[PDB]
Amino acid sequence: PVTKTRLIDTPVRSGQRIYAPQCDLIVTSHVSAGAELIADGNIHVYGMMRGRALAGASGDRETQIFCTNLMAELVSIAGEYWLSDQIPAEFYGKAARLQLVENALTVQPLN
Amino acid sequence: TRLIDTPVRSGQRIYAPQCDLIVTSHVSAGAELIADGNIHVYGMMRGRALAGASGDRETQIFCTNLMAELVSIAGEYWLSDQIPAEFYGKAARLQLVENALTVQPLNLE
Repeated sequence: PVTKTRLIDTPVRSGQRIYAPQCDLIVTSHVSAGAELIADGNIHVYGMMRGRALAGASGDRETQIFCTNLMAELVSIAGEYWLSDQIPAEFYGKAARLQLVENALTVQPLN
Repeated sequence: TRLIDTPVRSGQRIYAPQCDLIVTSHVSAGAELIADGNIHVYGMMRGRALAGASGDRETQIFCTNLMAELVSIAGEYWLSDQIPAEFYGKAARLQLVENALTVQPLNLE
């Protein structure tokens, strides 16, 4: 337990919940469907992201979500959230980078 | 306390500041319902309902045909898949027990 970033190089399986209190969260493996990722900082997912990522849970709007395989059910920064359908189909299964610009979700490729 | 007898098509946002929300028609996929009180949906509920938006933990959600994408009370949330299949597409009562989501049948046999 530290403010150090929470690194996890083991997949997060369906039904599990990972909470990084006041630090970034890093998942170097695959995130399953029922898997829920939440952190007050940033969220990095370096595998199949099939679950849920809630970044800036405490209200940090300058935080972002970085994925290599964006297949998420729900992706949230601060309070503003997107469901799988709101995610542009252009990115399903590719590398993506979600951040808040005005007061809304934005997605880029991070190439 | 708030009345909506017109379908809520995909993309709409419905606000209920400090009052219950009642939608007597259909809620579409992208439709987002939010309220600080209770939310009743008496039709095809296939969208999102966020109840107790201000933190009211005594609030509940009442549906007659529960097929929602996302349902949350006081921040605690469920997606369509987390809804027990027993109630998907049926009448359901979402409540907070202790500090977790619970679902019962609306009818109280």
